[PDB]
Amino acid sequence: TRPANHRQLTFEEIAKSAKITVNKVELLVMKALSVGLVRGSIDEVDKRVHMTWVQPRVLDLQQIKGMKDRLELWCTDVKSMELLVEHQAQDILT
Amino acid sequence: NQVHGLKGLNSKLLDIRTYLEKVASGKLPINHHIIYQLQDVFNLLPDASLQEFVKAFYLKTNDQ
Amino acid sequence: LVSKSVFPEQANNNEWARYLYYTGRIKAIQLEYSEARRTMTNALRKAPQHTAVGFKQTVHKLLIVVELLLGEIPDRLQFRQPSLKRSLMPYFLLTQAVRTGNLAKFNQVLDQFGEKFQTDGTYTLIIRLRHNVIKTGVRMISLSYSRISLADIAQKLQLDSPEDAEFIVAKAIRDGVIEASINHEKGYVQSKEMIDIYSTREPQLAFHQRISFCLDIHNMSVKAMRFPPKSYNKDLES
Amino acid sequence: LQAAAGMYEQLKDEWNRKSPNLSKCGEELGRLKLVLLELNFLPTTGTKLTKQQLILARDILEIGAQWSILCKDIPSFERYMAQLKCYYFDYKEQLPESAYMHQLLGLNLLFLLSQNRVAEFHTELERLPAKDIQTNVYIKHPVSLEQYLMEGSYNKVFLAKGNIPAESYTFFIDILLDTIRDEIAGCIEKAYEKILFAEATRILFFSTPKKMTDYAKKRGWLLGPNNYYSFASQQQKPEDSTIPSTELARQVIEYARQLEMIV
Repeated sequence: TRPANHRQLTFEEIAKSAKITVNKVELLVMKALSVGLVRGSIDEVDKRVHMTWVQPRVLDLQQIKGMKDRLELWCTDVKSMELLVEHQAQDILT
Repeated sequence: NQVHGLKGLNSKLLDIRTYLEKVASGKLPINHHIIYQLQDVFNLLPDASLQEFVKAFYLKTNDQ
Repeated sequence: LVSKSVFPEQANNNEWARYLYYTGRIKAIQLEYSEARRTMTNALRKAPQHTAVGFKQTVHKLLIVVELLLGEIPDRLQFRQPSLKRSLMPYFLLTQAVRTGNLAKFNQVLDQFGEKFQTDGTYTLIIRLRHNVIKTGVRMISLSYSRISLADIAQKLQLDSPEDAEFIVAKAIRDGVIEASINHEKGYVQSKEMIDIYSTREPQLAFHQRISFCLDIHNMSVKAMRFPPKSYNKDLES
Repeated sequence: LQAAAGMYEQLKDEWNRKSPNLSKCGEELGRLKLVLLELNFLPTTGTKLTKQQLILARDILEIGAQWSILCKDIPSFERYMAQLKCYYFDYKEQLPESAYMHQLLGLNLLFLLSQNRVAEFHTELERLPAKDIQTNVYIKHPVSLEQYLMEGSYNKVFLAKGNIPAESYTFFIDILLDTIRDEIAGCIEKAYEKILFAEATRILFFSTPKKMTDYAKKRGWLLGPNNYYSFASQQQKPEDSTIPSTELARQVIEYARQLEMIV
């Protein structure tokens, strides 16, 4: 949902939310990866769990909104970038 | 092919967004597969690194 | 006049060498040793063979001085090899004075040989070289071994004080020559240096400029090459 | 009064080193102009014949120059000073005369330096030599300073003690001094973290901790009564750590496009 630009999450966020101790969250996060809700690696010393991938989920209220936002960012970049690619290398461009 | 590629991506990319709108309002039936696949595209993202070229091409040419 | 001009490449090889020598000479006085060295090194190389020889020796006198001004200590063989070795002998001595960092040899040489230097035209640059004698020594030592006490640099060069050294570092740092900083937390000079540039994007840039620079020349290489045989084929021959 | 050589030079002498005045030696300097138009219609061609006219030319502009320096106005001085120089160069120092030229000459050297017009400074250095024709007392101040300043012995300068001997030089010496103090002041920030107040007065060319507090504050260190060198210093030391990645790569696409086109 929330990050287009990043995909890493801190533990501390879970911890406060749950109101469950820090020691448990590291262990809970490990179960999360094993089920396959998320795939990635956990780096303890940076205090992040980095998601390489997120499981598909059936239509949710938060979800549909994020997808649109990311498609918009994507359209805009592709048009800007198209001008750069076309602008340079004139002699092969035909 | 690379110049065209960017243009191709744009033509395809618009459709994906209108489809998402239709489901939201202007009611259209959801094909579940499509929604499942969409979310996958955004998650793989990393940032860029290196790649560069040497002074060597010039040396040969100067020899001639 | 130098600033305004870039200098195009259609004009013969002898004339280019004259353009570079003159340019190099003037700029260095200001303390623009950096641009001037490039021109002078190109100048020597641009000149002709045996006919050139009289201009070449004057250019060879100026050349050691401009490369010395940068913070480099030129090669000793170079002075030796042209067979103007004798005339080159004070220029080599100036290079040695810069190596040790001692004022006393540098100052006495400048005066004795001053009659010979004035003749070449080099003398104006030679006064600016006094700064370099101490400057080259401190950059050499700091580069090699990063953290050294302020007291240690003072003895080596024969400077007045640990302050006297700190002030050399202060003028330099902004320009970037010595490239170190003074930490008066205990009194040492600490070098900026670190290493592991290949886990950072920064090398792609280094290479990128080198290729861009090469590139404009490559289009030029193909183009120029064909022109002279074609002129000769167009010319009528027996 | 009315002045022009061969019949006047009253005002040069009356201006300073007799009594202070410029209320006759620069207030009446508007009618001197009218003879100047004649005089200046002749060093189009710079020859030895022109000499006679040339010394009269210089004379108003030496008194002109002198009123400007005392008055503490740098721009007026600059217009007056500039004329005298071209009027020396007519076989390169044809006129190196008068001791009411002497002061101007030294002043001109330090003046160029305060602006940090490095090119002009060298141009004058070479043009001028009358530093032993009119002999090293006040003219000595820029000369000492060039040797020291090039060597990088800031301690040796003889510009933070060239305030005390002055003809009316003290003003020029002060603006040039302020330039010297700044150059060092910014650098030191990068140099090291929170260092003593006393250490930060010593090699900051300051006279007291009070002068240092106000001067440091504008620069961006010692905003409070505690050093703040530390912000600046830390940024410089690691050069090999910085990856915003895409931002730093600086458009790989452009370089590639330049490269591909030829083949």
